[PDB]
Amino acid sequence: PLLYSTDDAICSKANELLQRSRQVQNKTEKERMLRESLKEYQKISNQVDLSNVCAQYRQVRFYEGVVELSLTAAEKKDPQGLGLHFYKHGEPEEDIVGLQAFQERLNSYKCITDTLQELVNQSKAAPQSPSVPKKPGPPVLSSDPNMLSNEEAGHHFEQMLKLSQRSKDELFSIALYNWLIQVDLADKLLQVASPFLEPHLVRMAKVDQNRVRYMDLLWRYYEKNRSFSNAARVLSRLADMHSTEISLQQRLEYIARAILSAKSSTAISSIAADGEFLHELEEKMEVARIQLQIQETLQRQYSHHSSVQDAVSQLDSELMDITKLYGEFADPFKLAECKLAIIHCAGYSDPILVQTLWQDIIEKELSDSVTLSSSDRMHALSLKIVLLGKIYAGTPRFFPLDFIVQFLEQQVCTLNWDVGFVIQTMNEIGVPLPRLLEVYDQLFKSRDPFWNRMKKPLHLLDCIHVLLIRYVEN
Repeated sequence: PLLYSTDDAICSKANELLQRSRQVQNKTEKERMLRESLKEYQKISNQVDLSNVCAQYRQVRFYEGVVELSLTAAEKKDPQGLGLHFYKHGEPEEDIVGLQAFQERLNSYKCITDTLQELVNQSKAAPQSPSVPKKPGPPVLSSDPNMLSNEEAGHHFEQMLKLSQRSKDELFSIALYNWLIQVDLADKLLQVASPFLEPHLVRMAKVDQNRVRYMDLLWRYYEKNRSFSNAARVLSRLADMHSTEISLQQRLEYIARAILSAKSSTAISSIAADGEFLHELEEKMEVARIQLQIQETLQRQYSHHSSVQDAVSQLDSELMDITKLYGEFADPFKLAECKLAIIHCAGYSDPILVQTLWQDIIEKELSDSVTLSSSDRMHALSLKIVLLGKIYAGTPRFFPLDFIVQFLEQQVCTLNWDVGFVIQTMNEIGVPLPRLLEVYDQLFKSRDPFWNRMKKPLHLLDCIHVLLIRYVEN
C-alpha cells in the first residue's frame, strides 16, 4: 500500500548476512569493505532487534558489527549521557516510570548469554557427528581450511577481548556485561582491572541483599590490591555487624585470623580504626567463644533435649546484642558461671556483686558435680575454675582472694580432702600468693566459720614448707 521504509534497523543487516553467507565471507573476503558498508550502507541498521536477523548474525563470527552498532545504539538510547547516571543515580525504579528503558538492555543481556552459549558451542557434528534437526545458534564446522585457520573462534576471542581492553569509552565494557559476567565461563571482567571496577564494587556492597550474591567476590574483587593484612576493612562493609552472634563461623574466622593476629606489630596504620577495632573484636572473640560454650552445653543437654520452648524467647528478641544479656539474663539452664565470667569479660565493680557471683558459681558447680562430677567434687571444681582462669587473663583488681577464699574454705569444710590438694587447685588457678598469705592471716583472726575445724594446720604448714623450698607456688 505504498509502504516504504527509508532507513531500516534490521532488514538491511538481514539481507547483508544473507549476502555474507552467499557472497562475502567476513574473515576472508572484503573485511574492510564490510566494516565500511556496516557503518555507511548499514548505518540505518544501527539498533538491531534481537530476532531472526540476529540469529543469522550469530552463525558468522564477526563482532566489530556488534560493538560499533551497539555504540550507535547507545547513541540512539542515551542521547546525551542518559546511560551514565542510569546506574550512577541508583535504584529509583520503584514506579511505572523507573522500569522503562530497561527494555532491550535486559534483552541484550539475556541475548548475550544466549549468544555466548550458541557461539561457544559446536555444530551438530561436532558434539555429534551425525546431524538430526539442527538447533539454531551453534556454528557449523565443515570444509574448514586445510591450515589450522579453521579455528577462527580463538582469534575471535582475542579480538573481542581487545575490544574489552581497548575502547574510547566504557560503553561496551561496563554496560553490556550484566548477564554475561554473572553467568558461566566469563573471564573478561576478572582479567580487566578498570579504575571503575572498584566504585561499582563498593556500590554493590552497600546493599546487603545485593552484596550476598557477590559476597565471596565482593571481598576479593572489590580490592585490586592483595589487601595482604586487612582486618576490619571489609568488616565495616560486612553486614549485620555479626561478630558474636552465630558462632558456627565467627570462631572459624577468629582462629583463621588469630593464628596470624599481630598486636603491636604495626601492620596497619590506623590503630584507632583497625587496631582499636580489632581489639574490640578480640574482646568479642572471647565473648563468642564463651557464649558458644554456653550454647554447646545447652544444645547437647540430655536433661534439656530439644530446646524448642526456651531459646527463642532470647534469640528472637536479641540474638546477641550484648554479652551480659545472655551472660546474666538469657540462660534458663540457670548458669551463674556465665554471669561472673561476663562480669570479668564486661567489667563490673561491686564487692558485693563480685562476691555474690562467686557464691553463685561455687554453688552451681557443687550442685552440678553432685549430679555429675568426674571424680571428686573438688576435682570438677578445679576443672571449671582452670577453664575460667585460662580464658580470662587475670586482672589484679578483678581477682581478689578475699572473695574466693571463704568459699574455698567452705568446700574444704564440706568435702574432706587432702589439705595439699585444695591448695593445689587454688595454686594451679594462678591465685596471687602474697594475697594468699594476706587473706589467710586476716581470715584466721576471730576463727571465722570457714576456717573452723583446723584441717590445714595439721600438716598443711609443713607440706607447703617443703613444697615451697623445692618449688615456687606449691
